Amino acid sequence: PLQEMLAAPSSFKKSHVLSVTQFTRADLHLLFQIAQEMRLGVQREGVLDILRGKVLCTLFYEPSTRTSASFDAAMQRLGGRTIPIQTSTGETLQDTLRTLANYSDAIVLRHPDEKCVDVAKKYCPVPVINGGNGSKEHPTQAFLDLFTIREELGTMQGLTITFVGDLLYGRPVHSLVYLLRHYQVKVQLVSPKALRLPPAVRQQLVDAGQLLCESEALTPEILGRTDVLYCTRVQKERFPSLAEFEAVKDSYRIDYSTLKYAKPTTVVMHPLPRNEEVAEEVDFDQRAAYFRQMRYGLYCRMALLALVMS
Amino acid sequence: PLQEMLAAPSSFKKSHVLSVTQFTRADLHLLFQIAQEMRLGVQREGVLDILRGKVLCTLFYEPSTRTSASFDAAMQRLGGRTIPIQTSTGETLQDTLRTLANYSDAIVLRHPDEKCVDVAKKYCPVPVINGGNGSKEHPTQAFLDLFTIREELGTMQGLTITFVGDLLYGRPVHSLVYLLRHYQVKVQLVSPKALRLPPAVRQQLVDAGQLLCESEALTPEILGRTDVLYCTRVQKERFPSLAEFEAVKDSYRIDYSTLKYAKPTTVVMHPLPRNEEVAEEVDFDQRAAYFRQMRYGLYCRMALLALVMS
Amino acid sequence: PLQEMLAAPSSFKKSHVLSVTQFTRADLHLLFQIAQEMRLGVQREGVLDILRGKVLCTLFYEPSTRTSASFDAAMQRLGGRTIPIQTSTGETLQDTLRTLANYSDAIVLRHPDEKCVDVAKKYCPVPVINGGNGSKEHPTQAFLDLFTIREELGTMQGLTITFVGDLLYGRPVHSLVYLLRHYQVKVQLVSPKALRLPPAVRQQLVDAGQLLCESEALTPEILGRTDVLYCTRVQKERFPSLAEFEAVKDSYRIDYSTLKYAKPTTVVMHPLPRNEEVAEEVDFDQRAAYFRQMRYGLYCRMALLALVMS
Repeated sequence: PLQEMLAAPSSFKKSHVLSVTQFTRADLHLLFQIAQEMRLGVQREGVLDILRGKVLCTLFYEPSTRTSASFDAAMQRLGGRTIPIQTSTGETLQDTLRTLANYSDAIVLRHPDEKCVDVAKKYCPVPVINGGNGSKEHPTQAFLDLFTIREELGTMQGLTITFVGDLLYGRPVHSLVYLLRHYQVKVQLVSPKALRLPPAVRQQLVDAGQLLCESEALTPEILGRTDVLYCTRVQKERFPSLAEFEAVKDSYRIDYSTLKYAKPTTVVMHPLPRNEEVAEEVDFDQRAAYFRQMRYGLYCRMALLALVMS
Repeated sequence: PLQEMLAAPSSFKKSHVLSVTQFTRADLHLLFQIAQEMRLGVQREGVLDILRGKVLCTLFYEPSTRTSASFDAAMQRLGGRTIPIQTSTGETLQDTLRTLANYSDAIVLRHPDEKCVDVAKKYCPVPVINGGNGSKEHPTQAFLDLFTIREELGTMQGLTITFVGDLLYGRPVHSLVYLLRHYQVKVQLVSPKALRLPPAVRQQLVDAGQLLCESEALTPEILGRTDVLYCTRVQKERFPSLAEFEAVKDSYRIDYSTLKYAKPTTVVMHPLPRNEEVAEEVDFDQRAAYFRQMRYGLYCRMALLALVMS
Repeated sequence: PLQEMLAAPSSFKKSHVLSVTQFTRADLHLLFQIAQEMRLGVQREGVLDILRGKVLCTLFYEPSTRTSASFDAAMQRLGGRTIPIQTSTGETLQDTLRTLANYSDAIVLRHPDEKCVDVAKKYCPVPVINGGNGSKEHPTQAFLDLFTIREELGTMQGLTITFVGDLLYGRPVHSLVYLLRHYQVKVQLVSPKALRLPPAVRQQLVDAGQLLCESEALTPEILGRTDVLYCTRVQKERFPSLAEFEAVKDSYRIDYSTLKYAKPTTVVMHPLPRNEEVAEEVDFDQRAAYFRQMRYGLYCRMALLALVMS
């Protein structure tokens, strides 16, 4: 049933996983199927059998424990072997990739240079998974985000999604807008005017018939119609004047006074790490899904690794 | 026989392991039984079968190779999988614990903040083993210490234990006094007056009918009645005047001129690392047990991991 | 057939691997046999069975991803378990070795002090593999180098080997000269006069009837008779005057204008890392063997680990 679904055909098999723009609605539907199966297999036996004999190497030039350990644990729970590497940007990336390709069957790469995906494509002779390229894309983060929504709420039809915070530099938002192109959702965008979406991402939303509201304020009416409250970090450097920055924090902080205006079923998401824009007092609330996000990311990356490495 | 003893009931199963004050004489007797079995299993097959399908994550905010690699090797020799994380104290500990709990079935945590155990108790949804909380407790170090004594000398009745060095800041001593509450031992305490035991730990000893001698000098008579010479590091910062500090080093240094006054059967212990308070010239001496300590700690942590994770 | 060849007798079994001067022509012939078998086993099943139940610990005091990950991947592909340690030169090496010997069945050690091999011999109770001792020796690098030549060109009789660059501080060259003592090869040595071989290594070559040419220039005639072009890094510190250093770079740089004077079958080798002394424009050329080197090193280290740990 799982050996079945992994028998199926996919763009993932033997492929680099560098951008969400490589994958179709069907690609992701199959992936999410396999991720449900992965969750069942693990719930019963802990470490499965899919990838005995396969070696994954993780190559992180900047540390991101959530992502690197997620891939480590996914590979090992597939029954594969992992080689975790920590380094910093003097040997070039293309030399390191070609070095490590001789040891492993695939590499997860996170690197401060967004052109790293291009280097990986030109030089690396094994599949590379893009674990973050200068903060431009992080495709499995987009995957696990979409999956989180599906899993927590059921069908995508009818949903209203509210992105809050820094939507200019918040690329996980942009990647997720792309993945939502296939769905009859409405979207609200709460941000200062200085940090609205890039005009082309906004244009992606109006083109799909999805842009509902744009607002600088996180209001009880916006909150009352939110099925999904996807928050982003808002860093002080994005503002010239500190006063502005704190005004915007206090406005956007998800705490109990903010959740009271929400729905009983509102899913609160966050790619993490967070500063104070989601209060700790909310972590135990059923609607707080940002730790369940990471267990969903476990099952999605098991599926992705199974598909890429057969 | 081992599947038998792991069938048995214990406070360890599914529990946080944060303090020695959580465990009874029976708890530790069972643990030591299982540790003897672990040593046999490993002596014959290297990597056992107990914890296939289980994932342990080690989370060390300060490096301690002896402890982190001991737990890595214990888990893997149980047939489980390990995810070793190195980080430093900006994401909070409770967020990191909840992140990693989605990947592993338990976490070993070492952290500079002694309140970390409380954080782990409030937030973490998988068992946490306390690998050292701001140097206040290190329970498996206490376990392997008691086990070391048992293993090297047989029965605890009749023993004289001599703690030497810095007994104020030497908490492994305090934890071990607690674990020795059950035993008819006598204890000698050699330290400067500035670094005697905390009055309550001393009071724990007189209450048990165990305090034999307190001395600022490491004397041939104290040495002649020592079954166990447990040394601690003496750091220069614990003294205002350098002269005092070196006087105390030279007095307490375990070398050949000091061992000659000891028994042929005196077990010399040290939690490690050491500076010069145990001379290298003594390392090959049969009585030098501070490297055998760590192989005993291997078997004890295999037992503890087997019990906690079933 | 592999269980056969590992049944055979070898100086490797249970031995420290510290110097090329420990091993005979037969030792290396057997090793290369087993490495061919390792390549076949892995090509069909990924992770083999040879060393289930064995634990290897890697202990690198300076990072060298190519070497540490090569040994990690070799052990794991033998079916053993690995414990990778990263540290820096306050606990002594002999204390760390004795600590870790209680957890693993062998240790790969790389350390800035060339005397580390002596420390390892005096104190460590498990086999130690020398992964680099203050840049004096790196024996498995020599092994994989010789194997690379054999594999790419067939029989050693008739070959001309040309070492280029910094032959004084290039010890992999010296180790490889030693390993070539058994073979009817000719050797050319291209280097500035300031960086010729040590007189005793040169004397090793004339004693074997092998020194063909010594030159400060990399000439079309030297290139035309090169079967193996083994390049070394040339670092700016080896020259007082920058002008000299760049003159020597430009002279020695392997690029297309330099390869045109070579043979169609010239194997270009490099221990790596490289600066600019092999141009990127050459990496895709069939003759560029410095990434295949590392896959050969994978199979050689699998063989060496299998032999040392039975």
